[PDB]
Amino acid sequence: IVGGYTCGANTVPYQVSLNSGYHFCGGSLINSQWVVSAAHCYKSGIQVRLGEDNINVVEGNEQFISASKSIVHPSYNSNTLNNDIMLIKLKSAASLNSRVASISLPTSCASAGTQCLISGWGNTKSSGTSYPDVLKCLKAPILSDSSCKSAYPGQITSNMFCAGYLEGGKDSCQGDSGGPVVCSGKLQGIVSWGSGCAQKNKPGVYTKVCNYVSWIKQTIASN
Ligand SMILES: COc1ccc(O)c(-c2nc3cc(C(N)=[NH2+])ccc3[nH]2)c1
Ligand SMILES: [Ca+2]
Repeated sequence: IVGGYTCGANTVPYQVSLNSGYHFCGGSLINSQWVVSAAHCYKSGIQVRLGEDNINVVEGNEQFISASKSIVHPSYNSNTLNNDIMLIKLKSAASLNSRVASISLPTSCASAGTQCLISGWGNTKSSGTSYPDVLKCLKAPILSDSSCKSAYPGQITSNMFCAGYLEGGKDSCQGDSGGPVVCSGKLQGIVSWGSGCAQKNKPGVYTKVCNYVSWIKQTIASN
C-alpha cells in the first residue's frame, strides 16, 4: 500500500494473509470456512493466516489454517485478468471472534465517489521495494468508468473498476493483490492490478465482486 497508514492490530478483522512460506497475497474471510482472493494469487501449498497484524512475529490472535481447495473462476483469463477471483475453502473452520470476523458480500454494486478501505502488507514505495511488517490501510474512492477507461483504454472489462488517486502518491501495490476493497461494510473489490504503483493517471484496478455474488453463493453451496 503506498501512501497509506498503519491500520492498527486487528482493526481489519476479515483481512487474511495467503502464505506459502512468505506473505504472497491478501484475501478476505467471508464465512468461517471460505476466503475470497484474486485468481492470479493461486498456487498450491497455501496456508491462510487469520488475525494477523505483524506477519513476521506471532503476537497472539493468529489462526493458521491450510486451504483444503482453491476454486479459480472458470472464466479467469490470465492475460487480461478478467474474472480475477478465487474462493479458498479452509481445512477447518476459523474461530470467529472480534479479531477474526467475516465481511459481508454486497447486495448492490458501489457507485463512483464511494470511499473504500483497501488494506494489505504489499509494497509501500512506488519506486523500489519496502514491505511492511504490519497491515497498512488506505482510504480510496471508486472512480467513474470514464476516468478508468481513459486511464487503461481497451483494458477494462465490466468486471473491473478503478479506485485511487489520479495525482499519484497513494495506491495498493505488489503484495496487496487478492485483498479487500471494503465500502460501507461490504466487500466490493479485490485488489487485482495497476501500471506500477501510485503513478499519476494510473489508478489501481479491482475485481468487481458485485458481479460474482451468485457465483460465490452457488459455488460455496455445492462444495
Ligand atoms: C510484478 O509482479 C506482481 C505479481 C503479482 C501482483 O499481484 C502484482 C501486482 N502489481 C500490482 C499493482 C497494483 C496497483 N494498484 N498499482 C495493485 C496490485 C498489484 N499486484 C505484481
Ligand atoms: Ca503475527
